[PDB]
Amino acid sequence: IAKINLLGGQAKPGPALASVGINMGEFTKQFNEKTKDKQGEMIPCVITAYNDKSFDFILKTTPVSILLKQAAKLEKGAKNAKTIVGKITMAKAKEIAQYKLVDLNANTVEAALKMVLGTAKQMGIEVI
Amino acid sequence: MLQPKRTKYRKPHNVSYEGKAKGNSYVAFGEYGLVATKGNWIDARAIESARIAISKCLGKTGKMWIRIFPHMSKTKKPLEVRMGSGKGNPEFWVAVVKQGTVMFEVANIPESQMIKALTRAGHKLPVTWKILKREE
Amino acid sequence: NEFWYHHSQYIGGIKKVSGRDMLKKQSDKLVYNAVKGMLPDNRLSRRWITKVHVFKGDKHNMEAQKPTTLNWS
Amino acid sequence: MKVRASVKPICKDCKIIKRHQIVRVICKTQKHKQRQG
Amino acid sequence: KIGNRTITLDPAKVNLNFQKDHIAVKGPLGQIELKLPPNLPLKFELKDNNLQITRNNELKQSKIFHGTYNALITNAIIGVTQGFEKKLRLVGVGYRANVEGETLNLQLGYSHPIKEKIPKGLTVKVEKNTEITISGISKELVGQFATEVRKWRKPEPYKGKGVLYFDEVIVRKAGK
Amino acid sequence: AKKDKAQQVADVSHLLSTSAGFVIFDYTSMSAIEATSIRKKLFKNGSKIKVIKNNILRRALKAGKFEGIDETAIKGKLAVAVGVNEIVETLKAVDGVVKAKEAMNFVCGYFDNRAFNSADLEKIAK
RNA sequence: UACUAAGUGGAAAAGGAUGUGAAAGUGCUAAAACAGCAAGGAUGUUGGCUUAGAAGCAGCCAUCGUUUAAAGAGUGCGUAA
RNA sequence: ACCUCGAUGUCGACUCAUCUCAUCCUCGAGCUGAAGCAGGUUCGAAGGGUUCGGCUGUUCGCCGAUUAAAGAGAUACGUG
Repeated sequence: IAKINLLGGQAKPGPALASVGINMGEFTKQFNEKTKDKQGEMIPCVITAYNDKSFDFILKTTPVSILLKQAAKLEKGAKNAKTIVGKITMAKAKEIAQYKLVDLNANTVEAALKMVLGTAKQMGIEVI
Repeated sequence: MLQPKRTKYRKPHNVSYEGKAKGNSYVAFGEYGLVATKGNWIDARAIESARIAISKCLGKTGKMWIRIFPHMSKTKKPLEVRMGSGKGNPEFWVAVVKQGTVMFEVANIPESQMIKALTRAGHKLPVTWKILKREE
Repeated sequence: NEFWYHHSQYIGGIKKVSGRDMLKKQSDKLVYNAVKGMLPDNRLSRRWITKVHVFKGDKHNMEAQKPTTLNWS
Repeated sequence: MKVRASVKPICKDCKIIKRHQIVRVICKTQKHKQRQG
Repeated sequence: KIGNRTITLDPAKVNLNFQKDHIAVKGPLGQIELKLPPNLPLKFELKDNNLQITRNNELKQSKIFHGTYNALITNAIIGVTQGFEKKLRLVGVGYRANVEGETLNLQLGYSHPIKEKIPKGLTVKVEKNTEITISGISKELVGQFATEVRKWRKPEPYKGKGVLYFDEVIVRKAGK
Repeated sequence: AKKDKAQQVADVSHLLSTSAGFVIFDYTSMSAIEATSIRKKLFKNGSKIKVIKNNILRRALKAGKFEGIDETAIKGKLAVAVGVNEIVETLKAVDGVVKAKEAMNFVCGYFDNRAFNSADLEKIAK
């Protein structure tokens, strides 16, 4: 099923949202309401289809390697491991891991931290 | 091309070659080497063609060393010329390659790519490629 | 492999016949020429070759001549 | 169709066969179908 | 190697007799003939509701015939007990297929449609004007029909205009 | 391998004998998201999930002093989620992945070393 | 005695092709292994150079970790993604 | 510097054309970066056909004018 990444407000990216079978505004308001606590931070949720689409969806935690910058205390973007994206702190790394834990396949904090370290390597830093 | 600064003689004959092991037995400085299965009077045009083919298929990450040189001089004879009047025009420089000479050595690229480069050079050559390893 | 190729003094109709095409029109000249290929050019060459009566059937017109019924001659 | 002296895999799926004593490379895509290998 | 594979034998009417140069497979749908070469590259036996014909010799073509003939035994048994089925995709805006009696008519890029007869045993049906479904007995005859249809005009490689096998592909490039 | 066969048979026999309270639940088409879900719930438990060789598993359970030589044998792609450590949370995860499965069946196993089929295992495994 | 499916012998060469018989080591394996066959082919996967729609492959990069026997920013095919 | 000078008549043309097909066409399809109406390549194909004139004298070489086609060469660089 279609995989999308929305922001706290606008749901412009991709017509994949329109493929779930509902009017855009009627579900955009629901997404804004359920993602209100996460406003301003992009969240890559997963869509699930329904006939009327009253409520069928799953909140997938904000994506690491763009969430990594939050722990690294900046917002610099990168595509290569060669360039270094600041420095990541341990406390917010653990916060990211346990917050990404539900997003991860595992339910252990150590595996969450390991996955975060693996995916954060894209921007140029591992969890430390 | 491989132009010598001078030569021991202006027009050395098409001298006969004897010997199955003389000159560049193995690759002195490379890892793999091309051996020609035709011991004869060879020219530097095909040598440079093989070298440029090897560089083309290797780029520049692999290193190439030549180890022989067209010392003597050999002639090719055009038309409408009666035989005689001395030796013909020395059309090209020539190396009298006996069997068992390493002229081309390639290195610094994977072994399969080196073998492919030697095959390429052999296809740009009248001779058949042979793969040789280092013995130092 | 073995087609049959012929060119007489005539030109423009060089005869090339496949094995299956030979069975459609003529078969006596096949063995006729095969046997005459082992006959030197002499007075009785084309007279020797007529003794090789080539037939496509088990019978022959010379049964009144007391033929010797045998095989592989 | 074509004429060469050696046949090698050209496309992603270019199978090498021996058709009428002639070694050929034929691809599922009709483009890469040579002869005389 | 398919050469040894437990092909099931159907007791309704399917029975297999292996001659020194041929195999006959009889069943509800006529009978299928596997024309063996003069030599025997397989050992031919039929167990109770089973068949595993091994190779009695190993050679260049001996094993190849062994595999191909085990595969054809499988195909023959299943197509004589139930029959096979090929599909032709006559794809095009103005390309239309239809069946009258046992004759298939096709409307290709020509304004004058073409018609062709189908060998008996192979029955042809049209569910959509762009679809032809030929359910027969042996795959050899249905494939013969298919190849005698295709080789005249193949489909366009840009957008499908012709007869597709459904086991053949085309490549798109420049040009609209 | 043959040595691999023997070693795996031995180890699985020991694990099914000591921990006779197990569940060798099998899903043909064992999936990745389903393994994800079951091990998410399973974590905090010693159990794992795997797709194992049917021959080694069947011979081991034959030698594991447990009922079954064909009940732990050929059925499509044989997956296993053995019940190890506490089989309570393990069976909670097995039930969760059965719910995540289109059609998952109780292949074999006992809860707390007591006979428990689909009608009785899931009564306590819920 | 083979070898052939070319009539090679009775045309080859630069070179190519699982050509074959034979030779030579090879793990699985008769608890059915490998490739068709049941297959998962996921997660961070929307990660970025970034585009209402390149975000998982017009193209590129870190292509690594996590569930695990196993899943590659996907090998590829393919969606405007 | 050879079979050929005690000779072996050749340039070109007209006519006769034939042949091998490394094809121009026809016939046939593939491949097609072939959008179709037409087809670029490739081979099979000798089976047939495969321009007239003014001008260097002449087919040919310039120019004008033709069809689907106005062939890659030999026949003592065909012919006497």
